[PDB]
Amino acid sequence: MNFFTSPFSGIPLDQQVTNPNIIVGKHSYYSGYYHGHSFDDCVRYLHPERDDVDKLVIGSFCSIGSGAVFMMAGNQGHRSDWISTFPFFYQDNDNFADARDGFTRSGDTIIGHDVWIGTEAMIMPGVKIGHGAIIASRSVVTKDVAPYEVVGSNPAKHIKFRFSDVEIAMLLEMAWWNWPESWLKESMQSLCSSDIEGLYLNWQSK
Amino acid sequence: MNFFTSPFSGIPLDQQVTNPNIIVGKHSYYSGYYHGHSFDDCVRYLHPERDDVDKLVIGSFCSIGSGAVFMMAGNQGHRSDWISTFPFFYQDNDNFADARDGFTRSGDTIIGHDVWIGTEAMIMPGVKIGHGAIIASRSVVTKDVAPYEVVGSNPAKHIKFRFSDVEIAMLLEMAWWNWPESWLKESMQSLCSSDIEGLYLNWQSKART
Amino acid sequence: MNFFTSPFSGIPLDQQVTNPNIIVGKHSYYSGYYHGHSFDDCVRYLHPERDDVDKLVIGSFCSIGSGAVFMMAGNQGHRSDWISTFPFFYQDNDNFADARDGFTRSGDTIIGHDVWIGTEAMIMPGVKIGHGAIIASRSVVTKDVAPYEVVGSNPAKHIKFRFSDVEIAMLLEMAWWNWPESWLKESMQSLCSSDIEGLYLNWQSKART
Ligand SMILES: [Cl-]
Ligand SMILES: [Cl-]
Repeated sequence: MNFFTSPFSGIPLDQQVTNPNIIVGKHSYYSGYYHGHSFDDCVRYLHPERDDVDKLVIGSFCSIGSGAVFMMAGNQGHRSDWISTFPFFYQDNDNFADARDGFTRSGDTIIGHDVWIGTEAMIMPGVKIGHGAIIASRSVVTKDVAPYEVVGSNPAKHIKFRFSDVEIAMLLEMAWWNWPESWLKESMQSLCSSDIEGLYLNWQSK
Repeated sequence: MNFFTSPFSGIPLDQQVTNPNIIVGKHSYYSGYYHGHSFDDCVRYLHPERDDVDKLVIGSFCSIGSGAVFMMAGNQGHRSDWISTFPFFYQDNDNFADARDGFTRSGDTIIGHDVWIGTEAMIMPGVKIGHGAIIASRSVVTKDVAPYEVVGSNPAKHIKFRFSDVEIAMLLEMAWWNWPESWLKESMQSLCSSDIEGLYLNWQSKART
Repeated sequence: MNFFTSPFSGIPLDQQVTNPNIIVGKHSYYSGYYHGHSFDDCVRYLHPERDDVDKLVIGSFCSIGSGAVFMMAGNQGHRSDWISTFPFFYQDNDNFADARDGFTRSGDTIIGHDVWIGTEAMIMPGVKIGHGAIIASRSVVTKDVAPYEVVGSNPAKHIKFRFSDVEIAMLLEMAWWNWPESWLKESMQSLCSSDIEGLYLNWQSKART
């Protein structure tokens, strides 16, 4: 009936991602009890058979909320710049035999490290989301998001940056997500804190 | 249960619609794999047997994405201009005996030809969407949309027009969705192009004589 | 296995809430045929066993549309002011021992009386909504809403006040939702009307000193 056993269940991406065209880092998870399905069906219209289509890549340590949507397959065959958006080429009717293929790639959808995707946000094809970003709930993300940026609304718009500029530089330098597991245990208390200038030296001195 | 067998499955509306108050043109289709239900349950609160309610009318060659919503039954009995929006008339309670019917109709929801309605868009009661319009995904459409206009956001607002004013007028005179099917089969390459000028000249030489 | 019988079936909240941390007033009803589930699953991430968590309080005579969402559990353990939004504390992996709890409560979500919550609206944690308010369909409510204020969009913003300042203060003072049943029953016509001042003057004469 329901993939998730409880509303607070958070199952890792790699544990449930079966689509070969979906690339997830470890520890990233999706908690979708309230929509009933595994992460595969958050990723819409991604052919598992082909290697010419746009791919979805998600980094490590991401948190994805229930009913988030990753729209793939570009324009789905609709060319708004042609006379008609109706996709003749893909409809079965002999009257449509001379139709042209309106499908166009958008590029891959790139989801960086440590990014928080709010429940029921929708990510449009070919969006790039930088490290440490926050997509508010119900956002409709139509443009790239810069690292540690917070966006929300429909369409998604700049709300704020999580940290100061020199602080974002510091975090993208050490890139804590790339560290070995034995190392993470030790800086955990600094990670669960605001002391950005602080942890910048424990990585630097070592 | 999923009505559709694959995400790319798109069934013509006239194959799945059962509600006598839903009127759909040829070739229009709904691809609702990701919301499970067939197109009927896209049309919310439409009494299927009464003949005195707002109807949903959809033209031909329309593309409707998954979980699109068409809100019917007007204000559903809720009067914001009355002291309370609670619909006393429609709740079973002997103390609500002298309530008044707050139900108000909005008029038909009319979607024209060659309209693209994005996934999970919500159309409010009484909205008219003209030919060739595009409703971005997740739009909440609260007022009418002109021909060949693109709108999005919540509430939906103008994004752009697909073509120049002259070209829009040209397309509406041609009304290719109404052409004989032989003309449509012959024009299929032009229709999958931006060449309005050429196709309009080709139509005139066929239809002006 | 839908919980509601027809699209028009609105079931009183007090007849379908099991979470001890959801408290509902009389006559308030949820109308959720098009999302299938009972009202409990509208209220998300609300621990039902604990009493140190944010609670949901809903006045009487509220109308709640299908698939409305009430976000509880505050920030869910994600602290945007910490270096990482990833909730180490709640991740069960062995590496994450010296993790710290990032959960922060938002305070109770409070819905006054006579509130109309449009379908598929989402109320954020800790939000208070005053009596007589209207939340438009698909609203994302991030801020408090005043009595008899109409809001909508994502995030929700002021649209209008339903009535004048005088009329609103009259309504908050007379508090018709708290009236004995017999007063409610005999005022049913006035309530299905816009004559606040007239009702106010009657309420004064029946209730003063
Ligand atoms: Cl929205
Ligand atoms: Cl939605």
